[PDB]
Amino acid sequence: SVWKTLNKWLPPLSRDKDWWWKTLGPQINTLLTEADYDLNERYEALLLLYRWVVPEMGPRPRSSVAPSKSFMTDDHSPIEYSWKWISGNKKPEIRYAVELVSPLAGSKQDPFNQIPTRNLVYNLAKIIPELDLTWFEHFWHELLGPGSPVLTKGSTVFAALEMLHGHLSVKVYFIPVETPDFSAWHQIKHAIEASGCPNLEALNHVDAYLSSHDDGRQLRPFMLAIDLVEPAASRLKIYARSNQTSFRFVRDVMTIGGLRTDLDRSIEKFSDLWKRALGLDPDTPPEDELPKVDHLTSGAVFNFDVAPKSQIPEVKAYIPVRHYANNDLQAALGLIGYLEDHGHGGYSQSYLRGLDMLAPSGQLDQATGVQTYFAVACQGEDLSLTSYLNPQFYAAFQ
Ligand SMILES: N[C@@H](Cc1c[nH]c2ccccc12)C(=O)O
Repeated sequence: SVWKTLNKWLPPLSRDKDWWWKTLGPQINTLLTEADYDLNERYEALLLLYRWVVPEMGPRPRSSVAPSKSFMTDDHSPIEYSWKWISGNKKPEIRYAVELVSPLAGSKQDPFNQIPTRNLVYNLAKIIPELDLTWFEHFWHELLGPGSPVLTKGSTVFAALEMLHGHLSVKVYFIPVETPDFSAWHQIKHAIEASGCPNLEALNHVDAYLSSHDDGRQLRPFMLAIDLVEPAASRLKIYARSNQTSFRFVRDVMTIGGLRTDLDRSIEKFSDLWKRALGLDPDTPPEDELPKVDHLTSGAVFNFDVAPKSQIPEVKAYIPVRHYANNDLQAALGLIGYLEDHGHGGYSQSYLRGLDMLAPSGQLDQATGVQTYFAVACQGEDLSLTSYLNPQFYAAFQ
């Protein structure tokens, strides 16, 4: 094991850091091994983890009570893994989002725990010269800076590392603090308009859908995600959540009220996957809402990519497995069955072994929580799928 080797020879850590090292290290190493990453990339990922992530994770879990109300996951685990299924039975892409913490979190010097993420981004920029920080600083000052603004989701920023087989990408997520006169969408839209975009036609499409369309008026934007590459090549993901959960609503959102055409085949496959992943009756009417779940992150959630060189925005929908499925094994078998039916499930067993590694001992088939979302994007006539995973440090405290 790469982690066993590194842990054997790297200098020992303090109690808290060692706990994070011996927990996150094996988890990341297992996910990367099952996805067939070469050895050097596993060493690199664990060396980065040991040097720049583990020291900034704060005190180790000691109970089921979390030290913060982090918006990363429902149980406030500050780590979320993701497993992107690549078509053609190619190797999956492993990514992980992290919200680092410091003792200053909550104080006047850092009331919303932003400094650790900024430090991580600059540290990564030192080692990765291809990283561009122009949009990082622009959106940082616009959304979280001294000029920005009561109501908070539990976090305001976090970062993600994407191991794209041979190179590393970094993403940054901003969760604006809302005030009675400055909602999250107002701040995000103003920041994008002030970012120097060549064409803002897709942003206007998203704005018109959100403001005027009956279904689009039911969505509440809350988060913005950018890529730390050249701004012409970076995506602009605008996340929005709604209380409605019927697939008729989900479908209308995927098409942005009919703006996007030629998606009938993809949406049919989406409908099948939605029902299988959630364990719904095959004849469930698309106009029926899902049974009510009352939670901060319940309902249907999406993101709109308003990227340049594309006048029509793209939509990714997230199937909230943790809130509406029966149990993790059932949702996993539905996803894997869909993949098998379309000849895209070469890494299904590897994925199941990863779930077994991540799951709290004896809970896959009786509870939810491990798989947070199944992300679905429509690519022509096929689906692009991603599994998001919560290690559940506190809800499953061992
Ligand atoms: N945990 C928050 C933010 C978040 C993390 N990963 C996500 C993936 C998709 C949508 C939102 C999220 C939520 O569920 O909303």
